[PDB]
Amino acid sequence: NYQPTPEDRFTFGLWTVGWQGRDPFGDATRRALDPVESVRRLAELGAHGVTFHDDDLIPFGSSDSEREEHVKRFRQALDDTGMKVPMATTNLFTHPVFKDGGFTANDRDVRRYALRKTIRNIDLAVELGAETYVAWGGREGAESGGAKDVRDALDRMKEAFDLLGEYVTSQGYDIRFAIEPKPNEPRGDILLPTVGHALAFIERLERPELYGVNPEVGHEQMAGLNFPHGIAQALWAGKLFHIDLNGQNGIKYDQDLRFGAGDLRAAFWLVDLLESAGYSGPRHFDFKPPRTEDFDGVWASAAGCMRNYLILKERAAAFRADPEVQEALRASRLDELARPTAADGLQALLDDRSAFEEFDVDAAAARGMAFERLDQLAMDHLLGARG
Amino acid sequence: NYQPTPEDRFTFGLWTVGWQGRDPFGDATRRALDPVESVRRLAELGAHGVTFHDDDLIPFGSSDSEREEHVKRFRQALDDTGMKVPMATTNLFTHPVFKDGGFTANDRDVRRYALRKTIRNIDLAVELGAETYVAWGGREGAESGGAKDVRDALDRMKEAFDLLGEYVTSQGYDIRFAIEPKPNEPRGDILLPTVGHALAFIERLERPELYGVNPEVGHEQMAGLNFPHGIAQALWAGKLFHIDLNGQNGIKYDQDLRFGAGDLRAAFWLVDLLESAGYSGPRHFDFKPPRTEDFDGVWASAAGCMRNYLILKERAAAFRADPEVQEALRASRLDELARPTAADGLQALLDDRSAFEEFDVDAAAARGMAFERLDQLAMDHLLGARG
Amino acid sequence: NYQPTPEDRFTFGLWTVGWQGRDPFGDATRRALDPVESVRRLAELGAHGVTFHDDDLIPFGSSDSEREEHVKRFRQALDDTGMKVPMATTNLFTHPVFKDGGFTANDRDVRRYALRKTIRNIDLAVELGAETYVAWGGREGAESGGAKDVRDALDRMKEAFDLLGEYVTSQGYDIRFAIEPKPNEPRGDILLPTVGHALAFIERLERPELYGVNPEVGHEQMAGLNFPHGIAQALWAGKLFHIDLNGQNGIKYDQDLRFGAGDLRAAFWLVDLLESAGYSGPRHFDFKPPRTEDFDGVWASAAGCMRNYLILKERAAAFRADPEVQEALRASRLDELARPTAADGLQALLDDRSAFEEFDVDAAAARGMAFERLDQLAMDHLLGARG
Amino acid sequence: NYQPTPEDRFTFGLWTVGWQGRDPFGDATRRALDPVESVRRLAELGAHGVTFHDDDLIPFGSSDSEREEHVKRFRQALDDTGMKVPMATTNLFTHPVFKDGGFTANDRDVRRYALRKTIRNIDLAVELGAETYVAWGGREGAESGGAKDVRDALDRMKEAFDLLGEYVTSQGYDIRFAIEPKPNEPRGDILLPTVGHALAFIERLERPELYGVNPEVGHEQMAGLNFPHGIAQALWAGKLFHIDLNGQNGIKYDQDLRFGAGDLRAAFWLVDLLESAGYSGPRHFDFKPPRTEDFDGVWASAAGCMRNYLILKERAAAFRADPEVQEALRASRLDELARPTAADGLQALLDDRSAFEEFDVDAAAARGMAFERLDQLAMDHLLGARG
Ligand SMILES: OC[C@H]1O[C@H](O)[C@H](O)[C@@H](O)[C@@H]1O
Ligand SMILES: OC[C@H]1O[C@H](O)[C@H](O)[C@@H](O)[C@@H]1O
Ligand SMILES: OC[C@H]1O[C@H](O)[C@H](O)[C@@H](O)[C@@H]1O
Ligand SMILES: OC[C@H]1O[C@H](O)[C@H](O)[C@@H](O)[C@@H]1O
Ligand SMILES: [Co+2]
Ligand SMILES: [Co+2]
Ligand SMILES: [Co+2]
Ligand SMILES: [Co+2]
Ligand SMILES: [Mg+2]
Ligand SMILES: [Mg+2]
Ligand SMILES: [Mg+2]
Ligand SMILES: [Mg+2]
Repeated sequence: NYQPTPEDRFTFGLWTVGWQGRDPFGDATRRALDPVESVRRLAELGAHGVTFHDDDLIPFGSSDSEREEHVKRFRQALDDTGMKVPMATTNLFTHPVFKDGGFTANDRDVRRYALRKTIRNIDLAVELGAETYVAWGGREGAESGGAKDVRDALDRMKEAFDLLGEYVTSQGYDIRFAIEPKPNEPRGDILLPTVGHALAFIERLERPELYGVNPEVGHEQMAGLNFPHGIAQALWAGKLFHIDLNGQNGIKYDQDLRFGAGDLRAAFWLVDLLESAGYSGPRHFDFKPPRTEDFDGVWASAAGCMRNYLILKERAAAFRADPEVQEALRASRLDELARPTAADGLQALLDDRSAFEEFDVDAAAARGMAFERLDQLAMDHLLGARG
Repeated sequence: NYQPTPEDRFTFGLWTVGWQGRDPFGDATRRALDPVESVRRLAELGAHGVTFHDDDLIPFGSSDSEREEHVKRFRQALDDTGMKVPMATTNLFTHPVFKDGGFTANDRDVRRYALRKTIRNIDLAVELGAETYVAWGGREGAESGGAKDVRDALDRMKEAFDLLGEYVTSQGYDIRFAIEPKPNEPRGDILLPTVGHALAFIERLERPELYGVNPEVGHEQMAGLNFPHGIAQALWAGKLFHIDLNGQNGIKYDQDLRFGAGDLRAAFWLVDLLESAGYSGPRHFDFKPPRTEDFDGVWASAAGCMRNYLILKERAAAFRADPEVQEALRASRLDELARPTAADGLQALLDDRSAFEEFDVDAAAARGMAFERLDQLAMDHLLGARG
Repeated sequence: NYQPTPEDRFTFGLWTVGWQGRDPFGDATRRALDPVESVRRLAELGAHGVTFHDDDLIPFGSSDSEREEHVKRFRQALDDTGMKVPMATTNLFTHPVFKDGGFTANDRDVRRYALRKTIRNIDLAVELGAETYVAWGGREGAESGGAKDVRDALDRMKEAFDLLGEYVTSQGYDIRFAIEPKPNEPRGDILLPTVGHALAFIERLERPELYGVNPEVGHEQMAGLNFPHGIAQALWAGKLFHIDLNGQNGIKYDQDLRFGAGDLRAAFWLVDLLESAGYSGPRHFDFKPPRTEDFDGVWASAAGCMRNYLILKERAAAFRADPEVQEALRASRLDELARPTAADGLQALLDDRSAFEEFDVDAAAARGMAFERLDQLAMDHLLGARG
Repeated sequence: NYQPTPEDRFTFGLWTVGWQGRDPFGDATRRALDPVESVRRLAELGAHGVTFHDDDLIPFGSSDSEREEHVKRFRQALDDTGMKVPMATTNLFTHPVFKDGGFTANDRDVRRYALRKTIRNIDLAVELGAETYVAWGGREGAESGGAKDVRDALDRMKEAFDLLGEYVTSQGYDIRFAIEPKPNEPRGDILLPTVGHALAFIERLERPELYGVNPEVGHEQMAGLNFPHGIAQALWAGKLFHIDLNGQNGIKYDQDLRFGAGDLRAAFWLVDLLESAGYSGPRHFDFKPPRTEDFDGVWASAAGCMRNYLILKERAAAFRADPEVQEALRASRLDELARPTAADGLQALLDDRSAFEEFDVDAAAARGMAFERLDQLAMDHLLGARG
């Protein structure tokens, strides 16, 4: 079973299945993919849609004429398949001009160029139906302490995003921005390194309602953080506009393994959260088929992304629907966590002797939380061993 | 040289020099310190003031009578020395009743107790002259995914902090709150794990102006993050109310080494930022003398904290005052980072052909940033090798 | 199903289920367990045997008289249940005298004491039937660079282990030593931090055949290493004398979660290796029930250790027995890895033009490894989704 | 001051200063360097010598004719400058044929090719005067558990190194091998991931005297290990044949910063060890000038490598020569660490009541180690603040 269909909202970046396998120590192991072929092959696997950087679709430095022919070909393929383009983004990291950043490059003329390059692709993104425009500032940062005044850099970053929002607002576009955090690589430290830092920064923008986050499983895991917890906080703030799904084995370089690889239990708790919170955005895969693979392995790895999501969804639904799990949740007082601590108010709390003067601290301390039995039920459900 | 004086604003927690050296695998190696003796010994070392958890000063479970005698003794010592109490905090982590948290414990009655325990110590803190009240939620979190609904937990955490602000507001107290993040330990994952997550959460509180952060060097380093960058972001947001200074060697358990130990270059860039941003709060040391040490080693380690700050301050001031460093900063275009990207406005940017159509991307890409020469000047200044 | 029986060779340390839950920031949450009660409760869960530190069984500082009464009581419990004692070890880390180490303490008289304390417990271990004597040097190490001359420390460590082997040899005991590595905690860096370092060091001992390793899942994971790979290397060397099973979420403090928690796919590949290599030693659990739990949660967590091993064993056996997996292994050329590279010899290799001069490097480079399809079969088997 | 001269034995890889700055997310920012120009520019900076991969010097796929012209040009440059070639190595990682490894590729014909490619460059290395031949198995490893049988892979790795030693032995070459460990990148996990694992593996080779290690500062730091401790263990074993010097900020991708950047105190303790142990091999820099830099920044970064070594050497010599530091070392009993624990023998130890029965454990436990005062003296010396 576990066959994906378009209703599952699975999307892929052109740059994922199209990764040629060049890494810091090795040349490409696969030939380039025509974006048209990717659209058609992904349609046939059950995907909902594709996403793109400007430079994935239009080779850098293309004339106005060549650009229009690349776009018309791609549009033809989308029209033939019904495939959607829910998200687009800008490549502000590959070309050598961006070696010190785009929006926060020390050189002012690079920052202006970065903004104009971005603005041009927003126009295309909106024409193609994108609802979210992602910004990953992979070159915004430093290898050394004196190279970047971080307060000035944040001024410039706020300036850039404020201008993008003025632009979308002035055009009447119905598109929103999502900032994708990453703690490091390819810069020694990248600005806004986690979901938390990006959420804080959004609250200083002129129009914070236009901006949310695009968290990536493996990126938060490169800081050793709990990805489901961070997604919970982004949901709680109302800012989970988009999400990048993949796998990562711990704190090391950015692996971009297929979703479900890496930390499998984190993947389980992630799917449980997304589904029980009713997240309705794309399930987007930002992953790289390992460079050991040929083109058959590329499509196997892509199918595996969707397969693992669908299996985990099933196990998480079975977990929450199990009356034994519901009983375990009550034994662990998850339901008391949802009750307000003091809806009776501050004065009532202060005058309540049962909350302090007469509180039996030893009796309360003695109560087991019963968390291990609950977690073993979760393990049994994940492994399909409830029998 | 490098003798500290009270004007340097160095402060210490009672629980730092007073750490008896019990760790997860070993019993105490030092006898307990009388808080009065700590105040006097710290005064003689040059400290500005001390800080405390409620339970450092008043043994847990003390009667109203015993509590008043502990406080009067301590007040006597402060009055005799002129030592200040700029910050206080609550112990919501040692007693077994807090094993699932304080403000976000699943059990409602523990959460109510946690709030009443906190409120009582705010009253004492304000009476003693504290300007900042720190909250470190070291038990707020989980070892397993099903144990904590993180959205409900954030509701309860917001509820608790909103009530604390209502309380200080209703009493007319002039005291502000600072949330201290930590990514893990003693819980498997702790809620609000970084400076970023804490900053974001503050923006959802009813009265965000009452709350800032208390970042700790070693805690952000337990997520492998760049501590100066995070402090820069907290300054940029106006939320650096307090700071914990210490050392940490990488991603492992929380070491709480004396300041300057651990990542020495990060300490250098930290001091350079605090001094050039004009941070005027306490330089507070949250550190543990290693349990190898006797009481002479405790006071040597404490003196070393202040000594290393003063040496680094001197090297950072010499760095910024060096005309060769100023020249290097200009060669790296740090001054162009402070110029607005587009103060001419969005329409002018769109109509500027030099920012895109006629932008010579190859010429710009060819410009070296000269960052290594600048960083070697910083190294030479840190090592006192400018000769 | 998945009921453990004594034939499964599951063992537990007295100090695991008996952990009272004192951590660096909190007091005990559970009362102490009588070792007799642990033996009986573990027998009833299906365990094969127990292990112990000297100080778990005999309170430190006991008289010759009290010691004999503690041991006779324990022996009575083993005799009543048929429970075995396959392994024992020394506590050279809790008492303050060991704060700078046991075998590599700077003070010579502590090192002599450490050896005499160890030798006394070897006698007891052998009397009780232990086949392996584990050494975990948790205090051997340093927080600072100048505190320990590491070459001299390794001399002292070799000296200590050489003396232990002379002792067992002179007594004619049939017991072997296993060194348990850990990279850090409670010391800033611990000597012999990984399986690799311990294996190398053994080769410099006078009688290397008496010494192997006791690797712990979570310890190698605290260095971000691949635990199955390290176990493979220890097997390849013939030195896997014992093993500690538990779980760990990444690079942070030592969590000692129940086995199967933490990195679940690593647990799967671990069980697959142990079973396909025919490891016949104890499956020993060195874990801590979280301090959130009461005594019912202690025994639930312990049962969960054995349960997860048995489930993973089943999934790994099904994986290897699947003809589709066998086909996938051949497509990935795992069988060609077992063929010698050049059993024809060096001169034949040098004269073979097909290995260099006429080797079609492009054809070989083009071959996909088909690793993702193989790994998705492994995922399907782990999740019980082969249907 | 701190001017390097050839007597300082500083060496550089052609691939360091010649790094064009292509990273996983960006194209080259610098033009290629002619190896002849590197030799001459490095001679003028004070370098002792250069090192090379085969493919740095001879473009891959060169004819016998083109190869001889590349080598003669390079030889001319060495002869003109007196520059030495103390070490050489093989590129078994860039070409797509090595995507699953060289010596441990699943495909047998790739392994044979890998050996023939290596053997050809040993001949050249010896002709040019190299004393050490380094092997870095950067593609030996896996992204997934089923892809590599690690025991079979270690068989193949031992087979390959045994054949290389037979070859050098049969030719009568006076050259030795050094294995360079790395824990991960570009493979998900690399075989022999640390200095420890490499040392253990050497002891299973047919002729272990021909093999040692080439540890790299940043590589051991990618596992969060203490690099000086690991070097101490390699010295203690007699296996430090070569060393790679650079910098790394923690557990993340391999940064290859200039030496002295990254963990500065670790660099200090490293230089103190190398100099006090009398290491007499090359001080080799395996580093990458950041891709932000132009060619002036390349040579500034290279000079900085040597500069920082010379400054740290001076500070470490001043540290050890300080009578106050000698006094501190005695107070911390570093001199008692060098005394044998029991040169009186096992029977004398067993019969010594002062080592156990009459050992005053409380008196010994009470002794402070005085480590913090010693470490603050080390800090003062590193920072040039002894005044
Ligand atoms: O933002 C779009 C994408 O850009 C790059 O490919 C990044 O590596 C990826 O993290 C991000 O999702
Ligand atoms: O908040 C006050 C202090 O509480 C605890 O001692 C924490 O370990 C420390 O991180 C914090 O600063
Ligand atoms: O060696 C016996 C045991 O000693 C301690 O309890 C260690 O924490 C554990 O790692 C080890 O297995
Ligand atoms: O072995 C020679 C060198 O090969 C590669 O360039 C590696 O990245 C470097 O780590 C190693 O020293
Ligand atoms: Co990624
Ligand atoms: Co801390
Ligand atoms: Co452990
Ligand atoms: Co490197
Ligand atoms: Mg992404
Ligand atoms: Mg703190
Ligand atoms: Mg263990
Ligand atoms: Mg190297």
